[PDB]
Amino acid sequence: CSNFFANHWKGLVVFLVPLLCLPVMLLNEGAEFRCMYLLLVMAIFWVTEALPLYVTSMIPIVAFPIMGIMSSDQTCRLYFKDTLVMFMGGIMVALAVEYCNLHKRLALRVIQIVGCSPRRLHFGLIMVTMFLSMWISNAACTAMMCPIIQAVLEELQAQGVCKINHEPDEPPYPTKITLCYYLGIAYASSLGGCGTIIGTATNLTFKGIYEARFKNSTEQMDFPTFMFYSVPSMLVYTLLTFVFLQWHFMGLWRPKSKEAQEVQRGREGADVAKKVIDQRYKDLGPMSIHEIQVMILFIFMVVMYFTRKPGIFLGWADLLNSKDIRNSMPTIFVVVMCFMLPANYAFLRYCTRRGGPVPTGPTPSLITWKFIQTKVPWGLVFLLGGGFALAEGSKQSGMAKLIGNALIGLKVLPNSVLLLVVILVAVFLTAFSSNVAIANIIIPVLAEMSLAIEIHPLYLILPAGLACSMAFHLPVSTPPNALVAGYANIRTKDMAIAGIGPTIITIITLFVFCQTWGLVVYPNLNSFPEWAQIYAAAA
Amino acid sequence: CSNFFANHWKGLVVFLVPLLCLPVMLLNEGAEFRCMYLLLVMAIFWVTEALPLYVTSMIPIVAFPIMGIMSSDQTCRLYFKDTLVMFMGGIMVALAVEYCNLHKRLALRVIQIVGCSPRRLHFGLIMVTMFLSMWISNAACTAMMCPIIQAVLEELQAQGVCKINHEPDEPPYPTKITLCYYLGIAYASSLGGCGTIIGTATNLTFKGIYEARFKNSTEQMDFPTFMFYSVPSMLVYTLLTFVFLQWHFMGLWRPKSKEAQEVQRGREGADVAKKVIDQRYKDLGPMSIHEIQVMILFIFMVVMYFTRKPGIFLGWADLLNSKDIRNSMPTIFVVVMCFMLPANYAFLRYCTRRGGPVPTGPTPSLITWKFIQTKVPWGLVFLLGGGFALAEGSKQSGMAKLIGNALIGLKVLPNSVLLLVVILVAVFLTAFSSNVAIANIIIPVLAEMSLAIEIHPLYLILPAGLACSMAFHLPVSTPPNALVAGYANIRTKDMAIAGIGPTIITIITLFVFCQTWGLVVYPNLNSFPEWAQIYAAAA
Ligand SMILES: CCCCCCCCCCCCCCCCCCCC(=O)O[C@H](COC(=O)CCCCCCCCCCCCCC)COP(=O)(O)OCCN
Ligand SMILES: CCCCCCCCCCCCCCCCCCCC(=O)O[C@H](COC(=O)CCCCCCCCCCCCCC)COP(=O)(O)OCCN
Ligand SMILES: O=S(=O)(O)c1cc(N=C=S)ccc1/C=C/c1ccc(N=C=S)cc1S(=O)(=O)O
Ligand SMILES: O=S(=O)(O)c1cc(N=C=S)ccc1/C=C/c1ccc(N=C=S)cc1S(=O)(=O)O
Repeated sequence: CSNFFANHWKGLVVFLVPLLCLPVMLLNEGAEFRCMYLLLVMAIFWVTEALPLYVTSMIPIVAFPIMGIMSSDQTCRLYFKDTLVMFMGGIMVALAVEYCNLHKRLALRVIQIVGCSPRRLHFGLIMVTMFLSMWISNAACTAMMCPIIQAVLEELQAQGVCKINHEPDEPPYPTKITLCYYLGIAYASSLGGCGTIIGTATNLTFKGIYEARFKNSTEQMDFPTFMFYSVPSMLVYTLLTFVFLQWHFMGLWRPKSKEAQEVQRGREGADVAKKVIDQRYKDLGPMSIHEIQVMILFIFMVVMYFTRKPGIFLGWADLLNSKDIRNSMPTIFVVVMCFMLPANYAFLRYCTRRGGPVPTGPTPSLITWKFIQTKVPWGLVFLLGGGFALAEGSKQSGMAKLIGNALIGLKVLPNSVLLLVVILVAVFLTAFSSNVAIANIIIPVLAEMSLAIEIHPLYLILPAGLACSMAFHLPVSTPPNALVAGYANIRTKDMAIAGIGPTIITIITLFVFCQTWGLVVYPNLNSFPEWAQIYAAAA
Repeated sequence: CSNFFANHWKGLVVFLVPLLCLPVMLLNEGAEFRCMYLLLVMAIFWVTEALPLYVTSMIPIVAFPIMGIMSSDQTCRLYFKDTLVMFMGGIMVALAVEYCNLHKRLALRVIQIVGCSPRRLHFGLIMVTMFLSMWISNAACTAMMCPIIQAVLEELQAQGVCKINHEPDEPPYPTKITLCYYLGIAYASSLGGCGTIIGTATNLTFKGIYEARFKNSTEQMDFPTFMFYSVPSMLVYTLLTFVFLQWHFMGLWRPKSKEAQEVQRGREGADVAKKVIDQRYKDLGPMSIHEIQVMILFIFMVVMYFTRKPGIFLGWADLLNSKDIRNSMPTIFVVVMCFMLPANYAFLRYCTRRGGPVPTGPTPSLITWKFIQTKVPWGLVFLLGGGFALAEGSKQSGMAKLIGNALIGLKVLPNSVLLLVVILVAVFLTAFSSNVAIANIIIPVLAEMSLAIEIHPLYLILPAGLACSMAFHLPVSTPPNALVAGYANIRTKDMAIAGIGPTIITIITLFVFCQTWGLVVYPNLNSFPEWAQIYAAAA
């Protein structure tokens, strides 16, 4: 009976896939193919959610020492790197913000400014998120923006506009509005990261690779030039992504279905919403010292993030250069300071003697550990560590060299087809792995290939370098996806279906604006310059 | 203003202590003094519990990179080492045991065997824990035995004998009987570790140091001789520790409230308790496939623990020698296998068609991630990683060499006084640091100093090597204490007060049995052998 398959397919996958993928290991002798087998099995498990994602991420610890790739002590330390500490600290600080009810104040202020229309609110949030992510790391922006979205959704539910969760082990399912807002936040962060060389680590990585490999080159990837080259495309496909998201979930062009909610909100928003929102804001009262301290700490953390080695002026990392200090220091500093500081300052009435009442007990701090344990999604440690460890193991085993030597066979294709195929390959590879690792794998091969067939290296390097960052399908592809999926339970199926669109939008936009607008910034992109001839003759 | 001190002393300590400890860095020059300042501040925070322990353990991440001792990336990677993964996996497997109600079955079986008297049950549990900890790592035994103690306490409460917790945001306070049981488990593991070379890593460490430093030695610390030397003392002070614990938490020799509570137990539970217990056991059905599978996995895990490179026979770690498997493999393997396997095995009715309704749904696994997230104390990650990070920082900064040089000046004292002072110093230094670390910092100095004066090296090395493992005062001293404090909410003051007994008992017992019984096992211990003279002359 097919009912058997309908009920117990997950166990069938778990039991059958390794045996079916065994020939990959058995037919080939090198150590590379064992790592390839492991990667294939994990990918198949990730796509179908046969096992919980966190459990699947634990496999490398068992697998690598047996395969002979890395020692057990070396594997376990690849998890819990510096960047992972930064992510977890960001989550903790966001929880601290949520604890003092600051997010409700910000959400009410925003709704009061914009006008209480779900469409306009969505547009404003997307634009603000993109602009912020243009300057800071993506995960920080996503973790910052999650509670604000939560508060806005709660307000809309309170007005009776929409329901956050589907009506009834398994956590509650999210409604289409929730998916729209959260996926919008994540995609906006990922898209806005590409605007500036400070936006994400991938830009710095491939810029450094290009500068090191090619010197004595006329073209420069200077800070203003890169922004001049990248911003217009960013704007165009950000707007197109917003429109697609509105069409998919809110029925923008179709008044047959789902239009009822937005029109119903629009009709009553003119008077009732305006009369109610301001009163609710008044009911909060003046901002208290608790929130002032939390806000000051958050602003300090962001400023410290921005001013560490910005590249356009001296940074505080240049001072204190005895040992390499990275971004985890300010975050943990803030987390500790949250516990150290008090929340009232009402006890000074003893020394001042001006005040009558006394606390009659210890003054609570800014946050409590019981709150942090209950809310933090501790499973993310294994997922992100699995990504890092898998990348490092792929480096050491020798599979990255295998892929690089595999790609060299694309010299036959004409130029435009070659560019399109390169973009597609970059997207497909980055779907399953860290962006930085994919860039390291791909760029040098492209440089050598370009020198082989007499093409200006930038013409191929820049589109691929940008394309490495376009990942929208799976929670493992990029940290913002994982954070959003953890915060509000989002299943993989819905997110892949939703992401099927921005992939096409970004590919087409990147192709067209490259081939057309890149000439304006770099006039000699089509021609093959002299210094390239010198390098080719040398090689 | 006395009430002000009574209420707000914690924050007063937090504010004042760093300023008062600043002269340590200010007056002295080297980096080791900065490391010493950090260690002193963290110790004072640990003792008074001004901050949560988990928060205090985070300070090294901020402190070390600023002081220039270590880079930021290395410090974070020192956390979450291999051994920490082993501990966390052990906790997860214990939770898996708790999920399927196996612990109740084991507890009822034990109560049937022993006889349902709190005193006799406590004695039996202590002896069993000691015997197991002879052969396995201590943390494994503690994580093994926590749920069993929980189940036994629940049964006794259901009989109306005692109450686990005091009558009510903070977690509940445990009563005296709970403290007695849990502290007994932890102390029993620590004490029983010293019996055998395999028992703990400290024994292996100092045995290896002695063998490497002094070849050509007549006396041998092989497997049987060490056991012959160590077992009798271990039995004596285990028994004395049990007697002290009974005296302190129950009225063993005092007419008190606790004395009445225990003494009344025998009257009502002469035979009614036996009848009720047998009825309750018969109420439970026969073992299901769930419990059988969990038990098989647990036994497999323990066997893999034992058979990895023992001295007496060949181990599986010697095979697969390409990389160090290093014992994390079995634990994570078991954890993953728990999620992979099913629970009912009733779906085979499709193929066999023997009879019975089809499940009409997915079959649940052995455990669920929601259960794991709720129960595991996740702060233990930071609390245990702090020890490794702090130890490595101490090695690199240069503190350890400073302490070793400071220890030389003791050579002026006579022999027995020297032995006593050595034992005291070893205990004091192991209460704020990892046991293995203190051994590496103290043993070579003792070897050289014993060569300098005319003393047999074993006479000093062996008692100190045993003494390094006696830590009973703080949750940070040794992993069993941390696990017990996490599982049942135990404040530091109670543990610190209770730890006075075992410290004195062990110190006196080692002193006396060394000086008396050691000569029987190793004759000519007092005299200076020939090879010692050769080694001393060649210096
Ligand atoms: C020494 C190493 C190997 C140890 C192996 C131990 C286990 C041995 C076999 C135990 C019995 C398995 C019986 C399988 C019968 C065929 C499949 C029947 C249908 C089926 O898959 O039903 C699911 C059970 O599957 C399952 O139970 C699938 C998992 C089976 C065990 C895991 C095997 C992994 C092998 C990995 C290594 C391969 C070789 C590498 C060199 C329940 O389906 P459901 O949807 O109702 O429930 C999903 C879970 N909740
Ligand atoms: C960050 C944004 C700040 C914005 C401005 C906010 C206002 C000023 C904030 C700083 C104020 C510092 C001085 C506060 C008054 C201290 C009065 C005596 C101590 C006292 O009241 O003790 C507790 C408060 O402690 C405390 O309040 C001490 C908290 C820790 C202070 C810093 C400690 C480290 C200083 C040295 C660092 C560098 C060392 C050298 C490298 C009482 O409260 P409680 O004990 O009942 O409850 C504590 C929570 N549970
Ligand atoms: O990829 S590596 O772990 O080798 C790495 C080496 C670096 N060497 C230097 S300097 C600097 C960064 C770095 C990794 C960073 C990321 C790796 C994967 C990410 N997403 C996924 S999956 C996101 C980041 S991010 O924090 O940079 O955005
Ligand atoms: O302490 S060290 O990080 O130097 C260390 C070096 C090793 N080099 C090698 S091979 C092997 C193990 C090892 C650490 C072991 C422990 C360190 C601290 C502990 N408690 C505290 S605080 C308990 C243990 S345990 O593993 O004995 O349980």
